[PDB]
Amino acid sequence: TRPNHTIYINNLNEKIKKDELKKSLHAIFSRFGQILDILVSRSLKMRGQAFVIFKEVSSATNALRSMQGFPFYDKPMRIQYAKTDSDIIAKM
RNA sequence: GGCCACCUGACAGUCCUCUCC
RNA sequence: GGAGAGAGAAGUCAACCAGAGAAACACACCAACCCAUUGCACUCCGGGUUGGUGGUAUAUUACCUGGUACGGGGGAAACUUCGUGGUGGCCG
Ligand SMILES: [Ca+2]
Ligand SMILES: [Ca+2]
Ligand SMILES: [Ca+2]
Ligand SMILES: [Ca+2]
Ligand SMILES: [Ca+2]
Ligand SMILES: [Ca+2]
Ligand SMILES: [Ca+2]
Ligand SMILES: [Ca+2]
Ligand SMILES: [Ca+2]
Ligand SMILES: [Ca+2]
Ligand SMILES: [Ca+2]
Ligand SMILES: [Ca+2]
Ligand SMILES: [Ca+2]
Ligand SMILES: [Ca+2]
Ligand SMILES: [Ca+2]
Ligand SMILES: [Ca+2]
Ligand SMILES: [Cl-]
Ligand SMILES: [Cl-]
Repeated sequence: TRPNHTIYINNLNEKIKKDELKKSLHAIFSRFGQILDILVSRSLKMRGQAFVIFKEVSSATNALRSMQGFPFYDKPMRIQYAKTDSDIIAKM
């Protein structure tokens, strides 16, 4: 898709608690640039995925290109740019 | 006076519907 | 959103008033487990089983304690003990 401030990540272990998941995600993604927020929900449709919103697109492209397949709670995570701007980015 | 089913009421943390703020 | 009024599921209960008073059943949350889900969101929220916890359910309907009204039976009397929402089928 088009490069975006937010990266879409799926194929995440569904047994992991939300706080635990957001925390690990920040730990392994913080190095690419400031992270504005990370949305994770365990609802039927949103479980196994998470949105990581970066402050700079350049930071999103870096994380995407460098963490594709990263081992994570026993599953190789899949990453893509989000199809649409996350609200906080669109509302600026 | 017992046991089972249906009747009919009392109770009305869910659900519906209507009015008011 | 709050309040209230109808309708009313589940479940328990039965003459009348009242004190005391559970349970059952719905519902909500949490945990474990099972099934389903590879899903593009930004207003929360899939189903199942087992267990735990919760509530102006701080209720009431059982159980108990007081009387009321009907009926019985017992007292010489001053009174006292029992019973109590409709049918059909098995039964006493
Ligand atoms: Ca964060
Ligand atoms: Ca959930
Ligand atoms: Ca008005
Ligand atoms: Ca009924
Ligand atoms: Ca009655
Ligand atoms: Ca009472
Ligand atoms: Ca009580
Ligand atoms: Ca709630
Ligand atoms: Ca609810
Ligand atoms: Ca699975
Ligand atoms: Ca699919
Ligand atoms: Ca939106
Ligand atoms: Ca579940
Ligand atoms: Ca469940
Ligand atoms: Ca209670
Ligand atoms: Ca009471
Ligand atoms: Cl969680
Ligand atoms: Cl979130």
